[PDB]
Amino acid sequence: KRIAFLFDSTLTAFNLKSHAVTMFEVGKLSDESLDSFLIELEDHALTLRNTILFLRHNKDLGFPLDLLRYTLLVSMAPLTNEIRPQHIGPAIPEVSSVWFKLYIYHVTGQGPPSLLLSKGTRLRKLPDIFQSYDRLLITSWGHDPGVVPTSNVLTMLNDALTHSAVLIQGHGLHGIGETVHVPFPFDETELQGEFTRVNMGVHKALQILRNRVDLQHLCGYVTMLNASSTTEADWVPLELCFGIPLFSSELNRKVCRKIAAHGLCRKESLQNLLHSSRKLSLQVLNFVHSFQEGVPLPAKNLIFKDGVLSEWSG
Amino acid sequence: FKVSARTLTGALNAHNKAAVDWGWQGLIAYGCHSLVVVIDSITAQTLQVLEKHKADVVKVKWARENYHHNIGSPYCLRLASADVNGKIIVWDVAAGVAQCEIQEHAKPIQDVQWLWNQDASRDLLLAIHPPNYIVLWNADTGTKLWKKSYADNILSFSFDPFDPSHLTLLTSEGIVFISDFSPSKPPSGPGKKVYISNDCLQLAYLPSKRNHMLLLYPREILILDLEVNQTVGVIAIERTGVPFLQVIPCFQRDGLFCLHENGCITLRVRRSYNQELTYDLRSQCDAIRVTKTVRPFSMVCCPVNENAAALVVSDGRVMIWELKSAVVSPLYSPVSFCGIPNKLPDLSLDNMIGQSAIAGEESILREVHLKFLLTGLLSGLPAPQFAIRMCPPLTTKNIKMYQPLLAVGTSNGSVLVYHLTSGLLHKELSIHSCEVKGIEWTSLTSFLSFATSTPNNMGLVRNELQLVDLPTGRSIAFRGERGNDESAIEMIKVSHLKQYLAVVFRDKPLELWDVRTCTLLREMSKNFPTITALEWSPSAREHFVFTDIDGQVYHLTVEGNIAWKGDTLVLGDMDGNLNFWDLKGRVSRGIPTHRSWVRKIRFAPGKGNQKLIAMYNDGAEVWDTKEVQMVSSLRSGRNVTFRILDVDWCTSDKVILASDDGCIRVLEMSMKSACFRMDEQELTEPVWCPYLLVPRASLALKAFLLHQPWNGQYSLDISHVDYPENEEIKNLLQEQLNSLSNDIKKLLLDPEFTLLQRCLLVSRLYGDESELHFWTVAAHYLHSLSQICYDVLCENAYFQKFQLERVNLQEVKRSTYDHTRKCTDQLLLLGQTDRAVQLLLETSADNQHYYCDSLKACLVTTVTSSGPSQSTIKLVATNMIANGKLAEGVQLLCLIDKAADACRYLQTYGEWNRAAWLAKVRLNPEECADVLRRWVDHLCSPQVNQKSKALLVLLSLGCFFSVAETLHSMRYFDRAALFVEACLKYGAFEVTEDTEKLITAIYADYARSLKNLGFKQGAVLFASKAGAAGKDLLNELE
Amino acid sequence: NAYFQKFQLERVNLQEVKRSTYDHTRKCTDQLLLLGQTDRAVQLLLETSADNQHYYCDSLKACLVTTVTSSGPSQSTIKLVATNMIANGKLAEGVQLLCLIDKAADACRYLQTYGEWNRAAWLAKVRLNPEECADVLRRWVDHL
Repeated sequence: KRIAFLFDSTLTAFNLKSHAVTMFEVGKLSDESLDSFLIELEDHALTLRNTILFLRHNKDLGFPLDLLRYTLLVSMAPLTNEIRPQHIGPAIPEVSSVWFKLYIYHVTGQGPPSLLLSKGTRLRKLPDIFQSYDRLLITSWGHDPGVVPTSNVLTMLNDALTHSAVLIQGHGLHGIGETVHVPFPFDETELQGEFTRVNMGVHKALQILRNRVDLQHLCGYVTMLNASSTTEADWVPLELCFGIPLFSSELNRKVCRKIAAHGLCRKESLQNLLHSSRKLSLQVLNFVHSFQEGVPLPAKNLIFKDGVLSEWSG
Repeated sequence: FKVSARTLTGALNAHNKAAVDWGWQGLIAYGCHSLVVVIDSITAQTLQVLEKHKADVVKVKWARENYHHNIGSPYCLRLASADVNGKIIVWDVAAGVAQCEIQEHAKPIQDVQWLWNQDASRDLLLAIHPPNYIVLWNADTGTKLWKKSYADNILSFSFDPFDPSHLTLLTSEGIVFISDFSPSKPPSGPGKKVYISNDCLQLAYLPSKRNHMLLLYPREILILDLEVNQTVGVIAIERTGVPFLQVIPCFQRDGLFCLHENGCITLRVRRSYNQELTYDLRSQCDAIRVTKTVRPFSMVCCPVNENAAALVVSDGRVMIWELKSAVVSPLYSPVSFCGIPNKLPDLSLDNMIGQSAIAGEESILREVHLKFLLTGLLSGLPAPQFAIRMCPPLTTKNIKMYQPLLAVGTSNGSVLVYHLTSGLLHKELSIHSCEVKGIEWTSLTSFLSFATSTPNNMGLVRNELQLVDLPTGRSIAFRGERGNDESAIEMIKVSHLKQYLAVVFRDKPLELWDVRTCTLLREMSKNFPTITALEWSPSAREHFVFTDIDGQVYHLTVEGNIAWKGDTLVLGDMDGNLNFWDLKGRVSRGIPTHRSWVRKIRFAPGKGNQKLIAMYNDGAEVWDTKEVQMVSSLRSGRNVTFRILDVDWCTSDKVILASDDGCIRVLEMSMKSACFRMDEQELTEPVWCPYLLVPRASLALKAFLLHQPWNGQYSLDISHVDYPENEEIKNLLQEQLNSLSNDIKKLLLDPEFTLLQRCLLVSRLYGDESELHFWTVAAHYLHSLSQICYDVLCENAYFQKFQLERVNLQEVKRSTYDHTRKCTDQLLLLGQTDRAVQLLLETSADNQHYYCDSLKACLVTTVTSSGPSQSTIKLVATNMIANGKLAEGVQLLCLIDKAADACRYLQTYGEWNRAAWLAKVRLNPEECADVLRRWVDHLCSPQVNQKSKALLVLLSLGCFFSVAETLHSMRYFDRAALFVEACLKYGAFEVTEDTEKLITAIYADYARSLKNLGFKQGAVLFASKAGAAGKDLLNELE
Repeated sequence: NAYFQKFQLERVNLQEVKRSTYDHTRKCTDQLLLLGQTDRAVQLLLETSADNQHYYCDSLKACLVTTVTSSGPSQSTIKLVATNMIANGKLAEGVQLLCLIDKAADACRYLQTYGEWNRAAWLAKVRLNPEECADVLRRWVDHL
């Protein structure tokens, strides 16, 4: 049969219009029309050039390729929170949601200060943990994260809490923080050297994540935040994503190469994905239901400080 | 779950633009539509609401605390408010009871302000009565002192921070100066009036520079000097800038707080490091959105520390900004921390930046940066036309999880949830896009709300019905996809068991739904009578009754596919009659209420309650069903000024009323306004305010913190000391101590934090003036002798430099010959004879004063020497004094060799201020002491009553022993004991044979005060140190 | 010169004995100041009533004539104020100041410059050494 590449409207939003209008509503490109699609495509557009030309040759260590909004489902990263056989990516929708951000923080024990507020909550005073940061990352339920000045944040938060839940995360102590993505699965080369900016595969945060998340048969990237901008204590995990990320050309080449080298599409190696896929979902749904007594909305207030997740009183 | 009577405030009026004040007690008060609201800054929540005025409030001012505090005059809260009817009410915030009512004529009060000089009388208040009347009132008995009439239109007035006898008036024509203000007699005459070459917005003095005031203009700021009456500095904005709105001067540091039209707050600090005065912008904030409906009114700043600002917005939102320090003229950190050289730079503004200095003059220099951070935000009720609803009443089956939530509707689609015992907003959810018409509750946590859109040409209205769950916030449609063209919904009903639901339309028949299943149940046929009113039966089968437009009554029961309770039916009509139908009696009892059309009527929750509430067009009423009688009445115009929009029941003994001005009030059966007190109030987080405690506990807490090393160990709990009083007071003391900030607590638990810094820190917390000023001067001089804000309390060199800079600016901006005459006189008196000779030789060849003037420059150059031919110069100089001309002769005496003699003549003729200025600039620091000592005696006379200034002057002279003598004489044992201990530690005077009598007396007197207060551990400690005179206290106390 | 000086002293004493009003006291003071009698002039200056409008200038003049007995330091500003006083138009006060401070020859030159030759000759006869009076007598003769 065929292998499909699931995507979101973000790719469409970012002679092209002749099929762009069809993608807006129909979105049912076939291999016959992808021939003209490639010629029309001859940063967001540039990274699409390598992806389509990669899943036709080899990848059998011989199937038609289509483009839909089937034996293998491959998505990209990061899937926007607006929307979302084998599947190389998030299994349940909670993986591509805020609940997964809290889950990874809970297991690792290291992360930025987090404050998840329920819908309708009124803030009268700024929490003391957020009075030192110069920039804050604001994430709404279903929307995309953004960075806003800390000086004027109460007036924006109270207006944004009247529609959906808002997550509060510190971004930088003296300005805009530094974010670096590390592709996974990890090869044996980066587990031998010391801690440097070029080689960050020896952080203790990733060591715990490697033994519980099973980052050996899935692709994606891991983002680390550095608010002190080396030492291992200045980097903390920020987010975990699954799929083939399309936002830069450098990361796409490395991610795609890790697919045709480790063999994340061989049927012998794909049979291990089903066992891993059915294990992550159960643990995530148990953690979500644990702090709860499409994606269900939060009922209580959760705060993350000093590596301990608890209930914020007020 | 006890519920207390309280009210909620919403939006403000146009008459409350200038009704806000921040007192030294640490509380912020602003004027509502007809109420006074007191809120805190660090806590940011409502504390007490005041209700006595019958009209809008225009002015609110706090009391001034500039006096020694003792048992006779303890810490208390006093507030003054004025309305448009000419009524001034003195308030007691602690009890919420008025003390004095003042009314003269019926005109709005233009301005009211307290008197800062309150050494002899502490209850003096001055207010403006239109059109041209000013009256000095008494805040204790409401007795008029004197009344003065003018011939202008007075708008505002300001008091001189330095000279209590100077008063200034701002009129429509110009500015009027008064130099004879006194509480005993009214002003003599109109005074001096100056014309300005109408659009002035504010006229206030500068508390950082003497004889200086600022003029507020839309695009300019003018700084004027009194003795020259000329502008010495202008502050202007660029062409693409927002015009000014309000300026708030600073005291401890030479700075200005400015407010713009867009809501931006800017801070300007005087230039000090690298000819007119220049102010440089340091920190800026972010403006808010501007629309025709919302706009800022005014801002206030805290006077105790001046490190924060508060903004008041027309919608009822209060924004609190805080100033932070971190390490373009440079600014440097101050060497001295908390009086003397772990640190807390953010404690106050004086610890953030250094003292002012003259630019252009030659160790550690650390740059400092200032930024504004928003740390507080308060919200109020929305615009009027609410729709209120109450949660289901308490029962025996839901007592374990009951919560008295209140639901309030809004015309913008918002839902407001209150908890009704703490008075705090619980949740705020936006559901609909139009005005909410009605709210019904399906459970203790879930409820329904519906809204209708605007009618179209045909008349069909889109209908929106949503189901909301409070813990989650999910909103789901109930009916579903019913389209956007259908008859509107005006009322919905939910039965007692929350099982069945009814929806009624204008012409479409009635539709029954199921709450649990959320499905359509059964639909009436077309041949059905129209629905007017409907109600369920409180007593799987449920009965509901409805009446049609024809007056017929139909009883229908539902089994799957108007007031009523018990066995009594009550019906209303458009005339006002309230029929009382009973099922058992089968008898009709019609009682004509002689009122307007009845809107809606409801009974009281709880079984056995046969009382109801009836809402009319212009009031509400309470009736009894068992016996047909009347309980209480409320009429708009007779007893209550405001109207009523909606009524509801809170508990079996309280009711909820909604007013037209945007306020919700909870009353009793009598519906009589009560006096809410802060003692029974329950608060979520603690509030630090020593004034709320009893007078015997506020003083006890101060002594405990002042002497921290109790039995060696350091602690902030009373459990380690012996304090024989009741547990209720002890618990209150513990709560307040735990409310202190973490940084303040760390500073107290500091072994190297000396006593002098502790006195300053405690005084800052209590928000007093006299205590803070005394310790600031004493600490600086004690440290200096051990090794501009204050005019005459500075050093000789520091004072001299600023006067030289001051006279330089005056000489630059000379305009006429008369101004030149003053400048020449000043320069000769300061000793700059070299530069005065050339200025004197500039007189035109036409002036009639050319002959003396040319010879005066002739005299100054040849008189610079002082030999044996100087005796006759004094003789004629003293003769010139005797004939009337004083200042003209004092110039000659000081010019030759003799400044000390000139000072004595000035003091004899009554120019005390000028003599001190002359002695401070010139003369060595051996003869200047004698001049100031004579000035101290005059200030201590019973007719001058300025003993506060006399104490500070003695501290400057260094006569510490004299300060100790006078402090004990004025019954200041609390201050006297601390000063003696500090002087001994820093080595000011030793315990010798003649000084031991005073030291023993002060400790004994302080020990007696502690014993009367109740603190025994402090009494025994100080009595032991007393010695022979403390033996009697030890024998009787032990 | 001594004979004429003695006669001038005699007539000025006679005038001073019979002073009547303030209109003559000022003239007598001017004559005494130009005739060299400075020790006795200060007492006469310190006699004006306290209500007269010229009291302040008179007191200033008394203090100055007491103080200006020296002729060393700070004698340039006095020369400038004297010369521009002459320039402005008031000659009598200016020539009084010149004769007061340190010089009479320049005063005679300025007086003869403006055309008051008789007063200049009288001043040169009462004042000045006979070595410098010869020159002023010669220029007076030449003008005559």
